[PDB]
Amino acid sequence: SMQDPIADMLTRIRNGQAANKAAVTMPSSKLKVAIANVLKEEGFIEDFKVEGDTKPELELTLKYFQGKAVVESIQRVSRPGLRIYKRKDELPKVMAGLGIAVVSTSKGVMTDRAARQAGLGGEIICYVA
Amino acid sequence: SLSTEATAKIVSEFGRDANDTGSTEVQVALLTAQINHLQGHFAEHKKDHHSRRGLLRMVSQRRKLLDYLKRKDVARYTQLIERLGLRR
Amino acid sequence: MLKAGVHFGHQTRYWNPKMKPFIFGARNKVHIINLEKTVPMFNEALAELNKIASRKGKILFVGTKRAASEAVKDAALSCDQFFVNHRWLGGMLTNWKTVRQSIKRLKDLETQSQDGTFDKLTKKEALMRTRELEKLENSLGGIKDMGGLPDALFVIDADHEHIAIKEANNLGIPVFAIVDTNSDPDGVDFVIPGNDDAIRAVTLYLGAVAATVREGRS
RNA sequence: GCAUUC
RNA sequence: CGUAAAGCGCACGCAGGCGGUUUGUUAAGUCAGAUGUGAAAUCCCCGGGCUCAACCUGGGAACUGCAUCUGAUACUGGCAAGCUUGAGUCUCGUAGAGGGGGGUAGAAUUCCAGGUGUAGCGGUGAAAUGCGUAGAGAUCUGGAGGAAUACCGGUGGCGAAGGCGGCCCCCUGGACGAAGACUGACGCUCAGGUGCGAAAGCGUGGGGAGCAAACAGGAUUAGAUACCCUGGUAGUCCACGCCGUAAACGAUGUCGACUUGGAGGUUGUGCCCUUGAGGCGUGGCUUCCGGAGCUAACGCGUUAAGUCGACCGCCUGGGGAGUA
Ligand SMILES: [Mg+2]
Ligand SMILES: [Mg+2]
Ligand SMILES: [Mg+2]
Ligand SMILES: [Mg+2]
Ligand SMILES: [Mg+2]
Ligand SMILES: [Mg+2]
Ligand SMILES: [Mg+2]
Ligand SMILES: [Mg+2]
Ligand SMILES: [Mg+2]
Ligand SMILES: [Mg+2]
Ligand SMILES: [Mg+2]
Ligand SMILES: [Mg+2]
Ligand SMILES: [Mg+2]
Ligand SMILES: [Mg+2]
Ligand SMILES: [Mg+2]
Ligand SMILES: [Mg+2]
Ligand SMILES: [Mg+2]
Ligand SMILES: [Mg+2]
Ligand SMILES: [Mg+2]
Ligand SMILES: [Mg+2]
Ligand SMILES: [Mg+2]
Ligand SMILES: [Mg+2]
Repeated sequence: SMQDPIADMLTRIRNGQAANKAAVTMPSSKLKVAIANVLKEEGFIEDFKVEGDTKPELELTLKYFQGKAVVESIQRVSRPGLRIYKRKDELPKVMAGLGIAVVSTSKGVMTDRAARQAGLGGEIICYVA
Repeated sequence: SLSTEATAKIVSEFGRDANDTGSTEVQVALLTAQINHLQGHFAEHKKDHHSRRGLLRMVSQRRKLLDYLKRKDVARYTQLIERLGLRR
Repeated sequence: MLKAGVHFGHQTRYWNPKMKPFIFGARNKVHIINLEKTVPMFNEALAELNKIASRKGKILFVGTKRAASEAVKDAALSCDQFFVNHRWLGGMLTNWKTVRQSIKRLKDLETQSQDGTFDKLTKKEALMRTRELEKLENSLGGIKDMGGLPDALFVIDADHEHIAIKEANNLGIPVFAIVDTNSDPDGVDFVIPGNDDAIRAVTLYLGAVAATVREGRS
């Protein structure tokens, strides 16, 4: 059964990037929008949109630079089978700062750089390259 | 499996009305009716393993539904088992 | 311009999925090309060829199918460019210095034929060696005076001449190709979707490119 | 048809 | 963990692990700060002293931990109310060697009785054993009995797997389609456990035509405890129970999502419909070839061995040994 809406979300971007799809659509959720919201901030996805009220659907407009996928790599870190919690000083850095790790802090979902600046830890959701 | 006339009677008896076929009691009642009916079938068809597999599926399904009904509200679960005379 | 012809593609079962953007519809079980999309791309390639011609570059025409063997030669005669109208020998460009000796042989063989020193009583000299002329003329005749690698490749079928496309990519030479529904993109820098076998279509293509080079050459 | 071994 | 060691034969399932979506609430997990504690030495960092060094020594950091208090609420969990997409129920249909019980038919083999009929038949590479003048084989008529269902028949269908082919009836499981209604997370996986599980084999009682381990004879051969031939018992069949193993194989665990295509088969369905052994869509199952990608390679390739997630099983050089 579907037990990782987040992992399925990330898989669609990875599969969509490989297939050179302009955009991908999937069921929407507040958590998914939170991840989608941060990703758009740094320019990994050109935009995201939600359609429907009883059956909301999240569509992400993927982008490409020089004909190759912008998202070089994206992997789930915290999983229901094994979840990861990092402290303020234990926040990881992806590709020595070039990448960003999405962290679910008490103040909301934000990048590791933002969490480090704010000085809060939380769940490490995924690494984006 | 079960005749339409018998199926309608169970639905109208355990459900809120004649078109409420999704009620847990209706589902349990329908499964219980078929399980009781099949008792005679396997009494003489002792070696009929393939259809017996389907029977255990109904047995497991009924137990799963009963557990859900007990969890959601014990009051109705107690009434349902008394009327069906099961869980002995 | 967007005139008749060209739009007729191959059968649906022979299509190549990679060109889904460049197809318009499966009319009568045969895909038909998006002409309005073709024109901006065709003009772009024509403009690029003019720019290459402007810098005294060399563009070589590659057509192997019998439906285009004669047409390409006419284009190479309307302008002063090179062509290959028969089988494209493997390694025409990767090891051009190897076939360079074959070109030299034509110069000697041509010299004997023209100067008359081959007119000797022996039929080995008169026929056995002279027959090698059209063997190499029909094979290397259109590439005799290149003097090196080209500066751009014009191909009438990106799949039938896939060997030519692969060599051009290895050497980095720009590639212009008429790509039909069943052909393979991503090997051609500038893809010209359209029919490759219709006589009225092939003549328009090579006829069109042969005009830009002359004006670009000035 | 049968027909081993170094 | 397809073929190198490694996916239980296949299922159902408790404990356990994990779980769609919305709101409120709790603040257990989690996170932030503070306090107490975390002996000294040692390690660690900046200094000091023995001629330098080892060594000794000052201060700091560190001791990643634990407990309490104060706060944060994104995520997980608890609690409450929801929602319909997961899952399930109902209505109407469709296909099928799905399973259990009973009956019945036709062709053929063998045997038994009788007629016609005469010297061979049968078998092999060749031959013999064998059968036959006590009348065989061949041919015709009647009868008995057992087993399997030609053609249809098809990388066709069904089933969890093993597996399942004449026809008819009785009982019965699952799957799929069309719209419509209903329940409202009731789900996924599964150690132990439980059930099913080819063939051979075992127990009791039947049946026994054909076939056939063992066995016998005749050949072959240097020998032939074999291959070939003529015979032939257990077994193969039925009822009940046991056995629980197969190269039980797709050598590929189960469930869910995602990712270019092409040509067929099979089984539903919508639609245009006069220009039918038509035209365009939409589901389930299934065969073949191939793209990206993956792989040590071979190859796999929307039915993944691609990209991910949940859970379980299993492997750690060969032999000894799946043996004591
Ligand atoms: Mg010896
Ligand atoms: Mg092996
Ligand atoms: Mg093995
Ligand atoms: Mg297996
Ligand atoms: Mg949840
Ligand atoms: Mg707390
Ligand atoms: Mg200390
Ligand atoms: Mg000192
Ligand atoms: Mg010290
Ligand atoms: Mg909650
Ligand atoms: Mg077990
Ligand atoms: Mg047996
Ligand atoms: Mg027996
Ligand atoms: Mg017996
Ligand atoms: Mg024998
Ligand atoms: Mg085994
Ligand atoms: Mg088998
Ligand atoms: Mg098989
Ligand atoms: Mg195995
Ligand atoms: Mg299971
Ligand atoms: Mg393949
Ligand atoms: Mg043993």
